[PDB]
Amino acid sequence: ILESPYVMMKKNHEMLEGNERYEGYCVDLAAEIAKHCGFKYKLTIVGDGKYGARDADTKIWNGMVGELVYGKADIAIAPLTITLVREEVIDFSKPFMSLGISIMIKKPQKS
Amino acid sequence: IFNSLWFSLGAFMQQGCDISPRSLSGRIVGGVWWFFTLIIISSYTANLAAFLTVERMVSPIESAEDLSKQTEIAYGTLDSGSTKEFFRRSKIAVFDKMWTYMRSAEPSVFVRTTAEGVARVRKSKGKYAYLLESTMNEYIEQRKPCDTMKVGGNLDSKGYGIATPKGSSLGTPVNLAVLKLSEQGVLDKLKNKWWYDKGECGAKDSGSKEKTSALSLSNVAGVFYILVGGLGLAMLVALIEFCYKSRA
Amino acid sequence: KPGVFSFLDPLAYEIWMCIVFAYIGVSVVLFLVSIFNSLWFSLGAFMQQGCDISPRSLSGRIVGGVWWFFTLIIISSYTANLAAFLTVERMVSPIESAEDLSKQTEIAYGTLDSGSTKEFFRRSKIAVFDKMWTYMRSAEPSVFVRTTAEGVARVRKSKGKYAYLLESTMNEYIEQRKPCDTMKVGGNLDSKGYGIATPKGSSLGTPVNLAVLKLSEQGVLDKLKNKWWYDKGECGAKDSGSKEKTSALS
Amino acid sequence: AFLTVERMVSPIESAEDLSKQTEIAYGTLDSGSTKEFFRRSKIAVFDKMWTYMRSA
Ligand SMILES: O=c1[nH]c2cc(C(F)(F)F)c(N3CCOCC3)cc2n(CP(=O)(O)O)c1=O
Repeated sequence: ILESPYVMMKKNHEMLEGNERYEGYCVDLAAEIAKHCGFKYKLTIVGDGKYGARDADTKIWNGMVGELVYGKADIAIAPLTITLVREEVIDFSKPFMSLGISIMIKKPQKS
Repeated sequence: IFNSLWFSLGAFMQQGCDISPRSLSGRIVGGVWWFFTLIIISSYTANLAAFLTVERMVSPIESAEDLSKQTEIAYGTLDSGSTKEFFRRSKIAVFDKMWTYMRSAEPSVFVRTTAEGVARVRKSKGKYAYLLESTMNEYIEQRKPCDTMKVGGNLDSKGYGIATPKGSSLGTPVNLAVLKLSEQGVLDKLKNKWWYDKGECGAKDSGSKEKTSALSLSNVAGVFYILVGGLGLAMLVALIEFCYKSRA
Repeated sequence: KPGVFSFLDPLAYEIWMCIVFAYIGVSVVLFLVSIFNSLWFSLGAFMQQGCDISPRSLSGRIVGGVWWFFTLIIISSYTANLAAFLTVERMVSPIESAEDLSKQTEIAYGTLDSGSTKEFFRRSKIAVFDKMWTYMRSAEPSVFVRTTAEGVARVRKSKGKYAYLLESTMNEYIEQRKPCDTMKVGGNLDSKGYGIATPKGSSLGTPVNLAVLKLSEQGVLDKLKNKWWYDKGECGAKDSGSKEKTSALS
Repeated sequence: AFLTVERMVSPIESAEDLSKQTEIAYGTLDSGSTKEFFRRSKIAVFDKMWTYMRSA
């Protein structure tokens, strides 16, 4: 997915083409994976922009999830939450970033 | 028209009145005045004590439980998404109370977009807390105007992980790469990078807001100004009095 | 802590500077109405209400009147503030970010003498943690301790002189323990996760995995964490927190 | 400080007050329908209380 900071366009992205157009945390991480497993690769953006969900009716996965199940995508590298329902349809790696629900509030500046 | 006015000025300055040869007349007024100013200054001091005390009683929230204990500050999540479903499915009494609350509270705490929620927080001036994914919260906190901040520990566990189609040969070696990058800690280097090195505010900036202290100069300094000003009036009156020493 | 410095707590030192200077400023003015006897007589003003040796007001008594209102407001504010200390009696934490421990030198800090953690600092490339490592290696007597129990000992003996790193859940688990003197501060330095382990190629693997995620989403894990920790806790945090309202006077 | 700390204290008027405190111990008969009522209880307050007595 196209999400900051994990994924960002170059301000002059038109000047670049291919993977260079994108930039971010996940991008560099992808470079890391490129080092450890040695591979050429192309970054690709999901169309709907959805993380992916199986509608109960058609029972068709959409989003990146569908892109994996339907062979559209070779590998997914994104802030993709692990879930049991997604666990059985695709194979996650071990988590690389613990995280959770959190409290955002105004900063208490004195006057 | 001035001399005993000056004497009353010699009364407020100290307790209240004297010189009067046993009662006489208005010395009893001196007593009543003493009683008077006594009462008022007492009440004043008590009042200021009330301000500082009530001020100290207040505490910043550091757990959602604090939200459960209050109502002055509205709180909620995105109108849709896994987050609300967490509370809805939650069986913990705190989270259950919170979910029942948000379901009951009107106007509804839910917002269409995360950005809209950020606006509802920033504009409520602390009267509306919001809840969202921790990493997202940290990523926003470094954003301008740096007016908002995350507080407390994470309510629950989740973890992003690399995804591959099942049975792919890449899977295991990639996961190995994950573990390697974790053990090396380079991932954290990246974390300090994009969340801070790219950040709009410093990591140590959060510590710039001090802590408790004890009485700033400000409030009393407001009295320092009227003090020095009173001295200036005293000087002006002094010199004009010398001018009457010349004129008269 | 007492030691005179405790006495000045209600009002800030800068304000003391300003009140002294304002006072001598009051003193020097008095001579003009009439300066060694001006400072003396001003001392005769502060000593009692304020001023006297002027014809009624003239342009002198007014100074002492404003002075009187002034000192009155000061003592009033003083009393209010001190009472405010005597009310809530909140207890500030010495530190926040782990970085602060690096920034200061007043309080020693260290870890278990052997284990993965020590390596984690020894192998850390982050400048903060590096500074922490060179620190912990440099200082003697060694911050390192042979056992976690030894860390408990040095901490309980520390009386705030020393701090000790360790596994988070273990730390909180100690926090539940008596005398509940212990408390954790700051977030985790680094992500980690205990997990179920199975022999390689075991058939049980995948079902175990699905079972783990299923139990996790049901909150059963968090529920049990609420159980074996806080519910079993020797010292309830808000329980012990609700109970602290004494008095008397040193 | 004396008068203030004095007024802050309040008499108990709900078991919830006990649930929120610990300084004053509380309990029931060692056996009987009441204890069963607490162990069978599903209300969060009573559940907290029974949980408290369970280990105290
Ligand atoms: O795998 C998932 N990973 C997700 C990662 C993120 C982000 F934090 F942005 F990385 C978010 N957002 C939260 C902040 O607002 C923008 C979207 C949603 C995700 N969802 C959908 P959910 O059901 O709403 O959690 C997933 O399913």
